[PDB]
Amino acid sequence: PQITLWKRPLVTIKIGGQLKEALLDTGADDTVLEEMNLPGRWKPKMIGGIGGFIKVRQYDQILIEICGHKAIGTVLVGPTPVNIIGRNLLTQIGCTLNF
Amino acid sequence: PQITLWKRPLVTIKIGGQLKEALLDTGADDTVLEEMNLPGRWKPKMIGGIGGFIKVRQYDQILIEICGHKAIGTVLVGPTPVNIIGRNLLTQIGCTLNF
Ligand SMILES: COC(=O)NC1(C(=O)N[C@@H](Cc2ccccc2)[C@@H](O)C[C@H](Cc2ccccc2)NC(=O)O[C@H]2CO[C@H]3OCC[C@H]32)CCCC1
Repeated sequence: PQITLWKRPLVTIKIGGQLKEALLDTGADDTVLEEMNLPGRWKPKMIGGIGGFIKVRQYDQILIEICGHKAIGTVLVGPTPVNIIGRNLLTQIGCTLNF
Repeated sequence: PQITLWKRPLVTIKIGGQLKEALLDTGADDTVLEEMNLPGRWKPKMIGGIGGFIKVRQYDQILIEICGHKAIGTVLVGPTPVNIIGRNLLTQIGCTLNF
């Protein structure tokens, strides 16, 4: 589909058996989700944004369904205020900016 | 044009007569540029992203050309790590997400 930018581009995602709302963010290198208890191993990471850095847990080869489009990649989990879908997964669903 | 997301969607912008590189950022409500001298009046403001808040100077009704498309809107200037073009200007140049 096509998503205008009058409002935040929030869509429904499915991860780890749960439905969530997430922001399609062309300005995010990585996908960063609000605190959730995913199974398996992880590695610590620090990611920077406007204002500074936050600590997150890096999970690899995680499946996420974004508006029915599946993507498999790295998912970071930590104290983010909004679920963010980043370019690592947006590329996999064929997402483009168009003007 | 159509922009894929395998790389950061960086474009050349012109503001205050000066060229700069900036990030097309669907995850930003607002446009935030690195410290620079802009003509006209400004008001102090604060904006919060990942990591915390930063102090910015808000310039309203500023001419800015983004990848050949002209916009006139609010620009925030402050210690941002990257020049980011947010949805307030992305809507003016007719930008949408598509997948
Ligand atoms: C390298 O990849 C990343 O940096 N990605 C992260 C990231 O911060 N990216 C930035 C762009 C960015 C920032 C700094 C350096 C390079 C690129 C935005 O794309 C996403 C945030 C999300 C957010 C919404 C609400 C509240 C807090 C946070 N938007 C944001 O700060 O916007 C500002 C400006 O407008 C305002 O609206 C929203 C808040 C205001 C870092 C980790 C994950 C995301």
